[PDB]
Amino acid sequence: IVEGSDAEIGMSPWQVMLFRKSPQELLCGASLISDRWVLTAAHCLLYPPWDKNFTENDLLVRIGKHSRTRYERNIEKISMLEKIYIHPRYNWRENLDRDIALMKLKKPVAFSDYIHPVCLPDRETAASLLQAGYKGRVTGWGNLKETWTANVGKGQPSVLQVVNLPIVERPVCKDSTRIRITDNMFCAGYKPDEGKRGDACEGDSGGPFVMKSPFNNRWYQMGIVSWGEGCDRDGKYGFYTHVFRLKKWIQKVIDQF
Amino acid sequence: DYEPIPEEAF
Amino acid sequence: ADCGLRPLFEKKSLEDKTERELLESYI
Repeated sequence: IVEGSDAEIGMSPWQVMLFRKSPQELLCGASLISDRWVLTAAHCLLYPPWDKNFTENDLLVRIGKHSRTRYERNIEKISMLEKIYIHPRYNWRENLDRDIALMKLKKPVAFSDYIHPVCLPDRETAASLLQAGYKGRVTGWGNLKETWTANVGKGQPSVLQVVNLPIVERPVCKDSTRIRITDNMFCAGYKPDEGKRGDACEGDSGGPFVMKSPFNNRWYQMGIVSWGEGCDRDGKYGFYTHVFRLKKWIQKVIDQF
Repeated sequence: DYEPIPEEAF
Repeated sequence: ADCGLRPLFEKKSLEDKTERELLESYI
């Protein structure tokens, strides 16, 4: 996350870290939607252009975390993947259309003060909140800057980062890039005139874009960190998978498996 | 730079 | 059924430091 701030403890209890077993590294963010289902971006698991095609045993998910690098004893829980399900029409060849995947856990993770699921939007909540100007929240352990940096030149965070960003009008999203945008995507971020900044960055993808419903005070995951060009560049916006638009697939997978 | 995940935890 | 209600925030009626920014943007 670029230009965000440290998350408060228990602020994003549905946050999940997708961790490569060997070599141990942060691959992506993800979100907890029930005790046995984790939601993420399909490109976190499958992206042929980069020779990426993970299998269940290549990965581990860490839930309940705050610190990026530390093993958080008595707090975080490790869960293993029983099965990965990628949207059948995920378009990795062109524009990451339908960038969504589900991971079923081998055993249910135990909820606690630091582990709790986020809700998925119903049609009405999505129609009401997914509007230009309305802000959502992005969280992750990704890089703090576009310019390749680590723990020596303000590169990676010590703890979970958070940033609130406004959804952008679709024509403005379209006009900011040469990539073909689809209805299964929305973009968010501040414009150059607005002053405030912020964006997701390397390592944040797969993570959640959430909104707190003013109708029932519950947090809903409206998007999945999908793609961008650079990080926090003026005139560019982060792109997110439209979760409600792909919910039929989500429901089909969960009901079936 | 990741602290190792102790067995038992897995 | 208990989704989206955080143990350390909504569950105990505590607000985090920037959630108001989201509410203010809705409308």
